[PDB]
Amino acid sequence: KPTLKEVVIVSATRTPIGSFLGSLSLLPATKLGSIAIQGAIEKAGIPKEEVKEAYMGNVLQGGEGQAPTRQAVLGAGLPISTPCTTINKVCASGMKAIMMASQSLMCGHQDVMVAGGMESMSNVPYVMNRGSTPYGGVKLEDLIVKDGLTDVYNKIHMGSCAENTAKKLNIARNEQDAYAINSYTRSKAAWEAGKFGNEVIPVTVTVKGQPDVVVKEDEEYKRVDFSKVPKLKTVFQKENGTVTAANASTLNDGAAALVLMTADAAKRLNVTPLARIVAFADAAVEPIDFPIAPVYAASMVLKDVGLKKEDIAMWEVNEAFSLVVLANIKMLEIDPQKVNINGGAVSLGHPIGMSGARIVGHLTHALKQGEYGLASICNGGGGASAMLIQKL
Amino acid sequence: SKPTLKEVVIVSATRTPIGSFLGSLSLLPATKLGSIAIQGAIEKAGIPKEEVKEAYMGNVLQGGEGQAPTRQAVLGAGLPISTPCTTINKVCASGMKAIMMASQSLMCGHQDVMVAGGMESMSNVPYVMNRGSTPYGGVKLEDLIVKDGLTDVYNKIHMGSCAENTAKKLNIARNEQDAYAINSYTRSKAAWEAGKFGNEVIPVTVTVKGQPDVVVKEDEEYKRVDFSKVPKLKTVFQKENGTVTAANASTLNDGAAALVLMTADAAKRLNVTPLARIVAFADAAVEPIDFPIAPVYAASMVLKDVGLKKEDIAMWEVNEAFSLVVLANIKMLEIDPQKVNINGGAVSLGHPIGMSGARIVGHLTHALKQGEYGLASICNGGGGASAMLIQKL
Amino acid sequence: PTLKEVVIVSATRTPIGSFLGSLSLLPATKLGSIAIQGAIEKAGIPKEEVKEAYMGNVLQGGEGQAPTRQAVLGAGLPISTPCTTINKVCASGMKAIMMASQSLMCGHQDVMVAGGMESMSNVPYVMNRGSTPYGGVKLEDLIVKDGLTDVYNKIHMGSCAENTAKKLNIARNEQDAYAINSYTRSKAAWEAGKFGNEVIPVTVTVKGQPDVVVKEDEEYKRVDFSKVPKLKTVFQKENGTVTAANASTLNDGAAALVLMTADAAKRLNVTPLARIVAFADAAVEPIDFPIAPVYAASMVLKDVGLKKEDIAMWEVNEAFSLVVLANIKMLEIDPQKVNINGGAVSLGHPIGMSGARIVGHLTHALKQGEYGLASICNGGGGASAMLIQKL
Amino acid sequence: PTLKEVVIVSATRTPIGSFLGSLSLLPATKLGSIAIQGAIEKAGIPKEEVKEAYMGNVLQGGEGQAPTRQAVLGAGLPISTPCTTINKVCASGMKAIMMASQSLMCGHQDVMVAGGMESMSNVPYVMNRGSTPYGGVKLEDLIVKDGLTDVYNKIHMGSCAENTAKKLNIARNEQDAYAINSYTRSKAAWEAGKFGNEVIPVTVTVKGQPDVVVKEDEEYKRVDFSKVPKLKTVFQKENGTVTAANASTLNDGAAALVLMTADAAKRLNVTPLARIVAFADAAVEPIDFPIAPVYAASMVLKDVGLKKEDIAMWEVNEAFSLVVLANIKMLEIDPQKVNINGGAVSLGHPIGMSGARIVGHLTHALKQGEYGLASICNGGGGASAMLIQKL
Ligand SMILES: [Cl-]
Ligand SMILES: [Cl-]
Ligand SMILES: [Cl-]
Ligand SMILES: [Cl-]
Ligand SMILES: [K+]
Ligand SMILES: [K+]
Ligand SMILES: [K+]
Ligand SMILES: [K+]
Repeated sequence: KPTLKEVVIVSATRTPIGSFLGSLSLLPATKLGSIAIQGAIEKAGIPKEEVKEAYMGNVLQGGEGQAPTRQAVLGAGLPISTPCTTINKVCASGMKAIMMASQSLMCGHQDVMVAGGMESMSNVPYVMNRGSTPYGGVKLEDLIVKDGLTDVYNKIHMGSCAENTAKKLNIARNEQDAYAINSYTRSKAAWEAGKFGNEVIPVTVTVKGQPDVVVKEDEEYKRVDFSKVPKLKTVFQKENGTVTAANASTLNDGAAALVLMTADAAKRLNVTPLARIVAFADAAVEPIDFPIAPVYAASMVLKDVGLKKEDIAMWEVNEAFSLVVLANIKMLEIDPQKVNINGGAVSLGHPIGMSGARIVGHLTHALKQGEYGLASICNGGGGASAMLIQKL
Repeated sequence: SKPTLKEVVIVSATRTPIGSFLGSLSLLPATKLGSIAIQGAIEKAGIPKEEVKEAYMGNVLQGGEGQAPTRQAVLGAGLPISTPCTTINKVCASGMKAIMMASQSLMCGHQDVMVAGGMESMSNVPYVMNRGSTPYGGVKLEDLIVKDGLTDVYNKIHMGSCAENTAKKLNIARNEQDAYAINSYTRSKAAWEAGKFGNEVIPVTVTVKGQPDVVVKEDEEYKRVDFSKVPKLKTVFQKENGTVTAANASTLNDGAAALVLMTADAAKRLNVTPLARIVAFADAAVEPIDFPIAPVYAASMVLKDVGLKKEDIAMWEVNEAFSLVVLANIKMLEIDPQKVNINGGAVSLGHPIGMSGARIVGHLTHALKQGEYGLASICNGGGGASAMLIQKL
Repeated sequence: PTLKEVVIVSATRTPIGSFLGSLSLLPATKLGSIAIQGAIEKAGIPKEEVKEAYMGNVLQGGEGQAPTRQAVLGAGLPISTPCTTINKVCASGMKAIMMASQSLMCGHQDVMVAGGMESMSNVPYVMNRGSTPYGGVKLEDLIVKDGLTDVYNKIHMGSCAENTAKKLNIARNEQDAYAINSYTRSKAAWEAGKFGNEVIPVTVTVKGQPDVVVKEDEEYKRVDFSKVPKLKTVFQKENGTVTAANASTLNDGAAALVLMTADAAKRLNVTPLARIVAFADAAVEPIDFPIAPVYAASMVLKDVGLKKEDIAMWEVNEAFSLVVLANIKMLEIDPQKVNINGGAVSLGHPIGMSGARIVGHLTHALKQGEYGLASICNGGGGASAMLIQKL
Repeated sequence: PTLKEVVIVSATRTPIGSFLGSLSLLPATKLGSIAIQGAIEKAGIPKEEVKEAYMGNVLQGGEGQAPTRQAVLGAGLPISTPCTTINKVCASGMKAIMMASQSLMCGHQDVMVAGGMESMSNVPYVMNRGSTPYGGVKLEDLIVKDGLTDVYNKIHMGSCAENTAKKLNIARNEQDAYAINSYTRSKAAWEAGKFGNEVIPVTVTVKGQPDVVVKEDEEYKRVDFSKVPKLKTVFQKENGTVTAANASTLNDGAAALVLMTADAAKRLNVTPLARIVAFADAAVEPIDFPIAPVYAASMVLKDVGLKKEDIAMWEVNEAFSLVVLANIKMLEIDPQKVNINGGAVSLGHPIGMSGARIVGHLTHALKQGEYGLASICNGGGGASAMLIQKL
């Protein structure tokens, strides 16, 4: 069995998450990426020159220009000698980036890296095929819908795949609506309690001839009306539906970044690590059955390390849909009071390439010394990633 | 202290033919070419499809391909639904970077068998229109090949225009570039007529309803040349004192490559004969405009890491993004030209950008003799390069 | 003053090209210049004698500012020539001649050019001004949107024809027989050289290519009679009657006439071809456009006290085979006197041009003393008609 | 038969809305229906008496089949009403009234509606038919391509205007003073209730929100006199004079007039507002469009045998402040008689409508027996002019 370098997280920072066409919509994903990368190096207390390589998750790259990760990195003022790779595992991209960076560090191939995710759904373009215009016209397709939200094999929206799981596991509209209100409640309380003080950095939006706007908290959690929640119409299934706009995640803009290093490099640089990356895994199922893939990924991680579900102090199961979280709670049989305790994607929003990084960053700050955190995240195609960390 | 890692071997390397832009393979999406190459490689390796645990594919222009390009390629090759997939974008270096990242996973003992490679259908890359309000006076529809593929962000100019900068700096003139180009076409033709791609390339059946089937069995781009016209062509990337032409630059193309990678232990367990050993690899980056020299630094890093000398390398694959790039690498490293790009390269064979990094590694795997060392390097937009060293078993 | 008598001095046209075919490289305005220059030449007058110009042109999007001004200046007419572009859909080319005649009748001008032009090959697609809707953006075809869709009923012109086929009991086999007869007559007239004075050749010039001379209508050769009764009914899948073969096609072309008062014709000593006797517009319920030409033609006959039997030649624009059969059925006229040298089903239908072409064709084909009546339906339920007498 | 006398019985218009402003949810044809129905109600005649309709409309792309027919049927006029859409660029609304007057004069109809309509807010973008070129393409704005760019010089109308500014020595400060004058006259006319009989209100209804009643022109309030001299000369960088403030703006609106023969007005017991005396078109070098209205007006005066002093009020369309000043200078007329209640620079310029608006304004503002002269330049180097006398 290989003898590997130990991998630690020294910082984890993110921009606030902006609403679709909302507060951060004038900023390209690469600029949000630059902001999170700069913030994370500042918080790590290290020279920018120490960062050897960068990986960033980013699902909808069309129209962002050549090499998005290179743009974010050079935009953050890191050396032109820094190699860059952009990662796409759909909704899992931000986590898979951290995983792959960890593997490089484990091998001794680099001693310090930046890893995370970025997405500007506000700036995702429409496409027109190459070739000749057909008589009678054409619809130009929305890349959010075509590349981001539509299952290739079933030719249906992610939300309609979720209805499939709602059926099999008997997870009703009222249960999903209750989970959703719970998420919005938890997000608000966390923000009010100042729980994001270290994690989130403000972004100043500048427009020539107009006043500056400082965006210092997540935009999405205030965009709800609890009285309307149970009256909303089910968009992805008109007949016997359970998923709505309120209980599903939303379209958003944001970036997150982590400074990762070997335990050795943390010592050399006289920095105090926050958590240790212990294990991680990918699992896959039938594409339509993506909501349950995180069950299997999580069990793999637990089994690999020889821990039991009860050993986990804090769970982050990405809230792609309220259904997804409930499906995981049911199948794993874990205590819901330990799941997504400070809100999640249903109320905070889902910039798809960054969510995987955000949830790992959140565990890092929220866990108490010695406690174990497990983050898992489903993705388009029938996949999931999961990661176990231990607070230091 | 250095970690103790698993040994990684190449068990098979397989590719589609490379088709010209809007040419013989243009009806097929990148993901389908991926599925063909992936199935090719599995079959050639003689293992059951269920043995492959995970897949990484390079793919630069993913717009309009649909959700999860790599997952599409993998499921379309009939691999299990249990197989995790990730799509890699290091621009021109993507196909090699996929192999490198897969290798690191194997080294860590996180997987025992994986497929890695690259795929690109430049014929099928779309145009984009921005979200929002239509601006008075007009709306632009940008070409994603130009916008995401070939334009340097920082300098706001084409790759070939950046290339002119290195041509200038190292005094590499039009004639040498043209000579290299003709050399590339010559080698390609020779190799194809000699049957040197007999175990490397698998043929493609193109089916159209009503139409007779087309069987594409060889690379398309190398026949598209006229040596007498080469010196006459205009330098399309710079008005004053140009050297880069369509003839001596790589072309836009479609194709896919896939490699089956495993640990030494897994190759024993499955009773397969490994082709090559993956020894070392590196990434380097310089000023974005200076991308032609990045492979020099990456190659040096690899040699220095393994403690080998340039003279120890039996065969070099320096990606022929531009004739210029190969010449500059030959110059700075002072290696023997007769050992470089022996059976052609991207100037004559084509450059489906996400595929090329995987192709050249796959080529060394088949070309090297028992015990020989091969080094492959590749520049990428933004100022980067990847390099890989292998040894034939 | 008293109303002036109006004469046709010349009438000229380009060949009609197929959709994306022989003339597709030329904009409508350029075809217009070609027709206008040819008509002035045939008239035997200086370009400076032309006082004002009206051209029909339905699909003007993307043609640039003032299409008729472009056609006129492109033909080398004086910068002092006022220009107006006319849109009465399919009736545009005839309506331009009617309005110009009215100006001449008033003594407001003495010599004018009038006609029509269309390049359906070059009609663009449109995108709405505003915010791109989530989920996709629709690019509509102006041919379909402005040219061929009825506003009120939300159906294609071909579906309106199906509606008349139902009401008047005009079957598929009857429409197919008419169409084959149109193709047959077009070919016979070309072979007999009957367009030698009407049509002028067009030279298509491409940088680094050899010149191509287009000398004859393209559309009429594009047919297979054995396949006609097998074609799908595209506007109505169940129990349909209208097909691509028996409907008119999308096309490119221009036509132009030189019109004068009787006084100016005498002053300039030209030999007039025909006198303009009378003209009229009629309109009916939008879906019923195929029958509007019946009322328009009846109006002109009544106005001058002539009976249907007094007419030597009828030009009833062949928008669909259905339209001509409906007109013959309602008017009870001799089919052997209708569209004798083919029409739009086999020659094509550049919509803004056809109304002018059919008037011009009568001017060449009628024998001295004979009356010709031209009528043409238009989208929205309209029709125009004109009666001329050969001099 | 002798020429018939033509009278204006009513003249009505919508408010003019700003680009993407108060009326931007309404299609041009809907504004046309509103103005047409208003004009007929004001005339006090049965709607069935209206025999035919012509409407000016420059930017017809994407409005659907037969825009005039849509306006007409949408106003509830009979389906027996023939319809034609007129395009003489900026002159279209006047040219429609002129052409309709010619039909009446000939005795071809006894009652017509004529006017103009434009919704610049709803003008689309175009993409060429064919295969997309490697490297991408710019979808063109039809307002720019078809409305405002001179074909021959390949520059904006605003840049063509600079040529005349240079030639006649009309400086920036003088153009700015004229512009401020127009805004001032517009406000004062609105405050004095001068449009009470001319303008009808429009109610804009949206599902799930309250009605908005648009009762006055929107444009003249969008100004700050202190900023007028600080604006950039956007049509010519060096030695420029034309700005966004001293040029007309992009707007939405429609206007319609009811026209009759004197005999028809007698038969229907209608008291007409004004008599149409004479009209003319002139044309010069396309770049020199601002001076064409001088020649068109002189033609009309010379035709009728009036001197400039005989004219009580002038409407010279304010396409640019530059145009009005060039006209005042060349004709040597009292500026206090010119565009008395504002004009296009401050009220806006829905291009197909303005030529009709200015004739309708004279019809209301003139005192009994007084002569008014309206003139309007158009892209391509044209102008139309019309003389009326108040009854
Ligand atoms: Cl996956
Ligand atoms: Cl890089
Ligand atoms: Cl009509
Ligand atoms: Cl004109
Ligand atoms: K929600
Ligand atoms: K080449
Ligand atoms: K046909
Ligand atoms: K203004």
